[PDB]
Amino acid sequence: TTEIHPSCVTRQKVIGAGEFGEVYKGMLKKEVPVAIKTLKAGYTEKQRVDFLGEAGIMGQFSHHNIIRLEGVISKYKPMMIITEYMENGALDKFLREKDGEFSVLQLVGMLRGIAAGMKYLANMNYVHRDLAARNILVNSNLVCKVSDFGLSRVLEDDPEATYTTGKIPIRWTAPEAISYRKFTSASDVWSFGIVMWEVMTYGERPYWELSNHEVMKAINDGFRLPTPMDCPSAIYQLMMQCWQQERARRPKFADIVSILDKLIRAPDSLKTLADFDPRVSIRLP
Ligand SMILES: Cc1cccc(Cl)c1NC(=O)c1cnc(Nc2cccc(C(=O)N[C@H]3CC[C@](C)(O)CC3)c2)s1
Repeated sequence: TTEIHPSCVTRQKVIGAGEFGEVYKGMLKKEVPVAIKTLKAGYTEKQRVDFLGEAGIMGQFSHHNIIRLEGVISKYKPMMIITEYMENGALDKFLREKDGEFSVLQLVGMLRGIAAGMKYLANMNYVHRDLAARNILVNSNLVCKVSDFGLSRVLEDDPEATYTTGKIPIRWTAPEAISYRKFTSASDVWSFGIVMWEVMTYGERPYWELSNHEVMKAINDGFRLPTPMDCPSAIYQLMMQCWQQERARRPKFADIVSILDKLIRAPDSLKTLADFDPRVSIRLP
């Protein structure tokens, strides 16, 4: 990891705030825009290990679809992690604020980028455990990059992760991870299928208002999320295969990247849409 001197870093605007630090947009020393995450004085040993451990993991990766680490401030206080700045923020909020503004080809290209990042992580023997649109960041080229790395800090810090009867984001998590804490790249594939559904719906909340227990019951009884509106048949087929109960039947990320790359390269393949089941009937004479 590159150790950066505090005098090179200018915090300009709070992007996010937590109990033990904040995330800032800033500039790094031509000066370059960066994101800056701080850890405030009084942090515990576990907080320090978790905080610097995220930078340690990120520093092991070099991929277009994985957030890039610029460096850390660890010699001075407060400590800081400095990354590239993703101008459009978190993917879930981004899509909700840009409803209907993109082509199907653009949406599928977002998914291919996410899948390539996840293929890299899985091959590097890194299991994400919290893959969801809220943990994807988007830059001004519309490139989607996987973020939120670490060990126990990932699910502990996510408000969507709730204590079950483990602390897990139920609607995004594979059955074996909910049931007996088996997190693997194949449970990340389940999550990727949910991310596919998030992207094609412009950020709808998975399973809408069903409670967590209701979601688990529905999944166990064989129900799956219905097709989004205006969704290519191939894309719905792919997300359905990500949601196979039997872990070993799910595609690997290599398969997902391959299929998405072929669909993008033959873009007419995306014009065949899966049927959408309406909830409203509008009848006019
Ligand atoms: C991923 C990562 C790990 C460790 C340390 C750092 Cl510094 C980072 N980097 C980042 O968090 C970020 C990189 N680029 C970012 N861009 C960005 C820009 C604008 C908004 C957001 C964003 O998610 N902001 C808010 C969106 C507003 C809300 C919902 O009130 C809270 C979260 C993120 S955040």
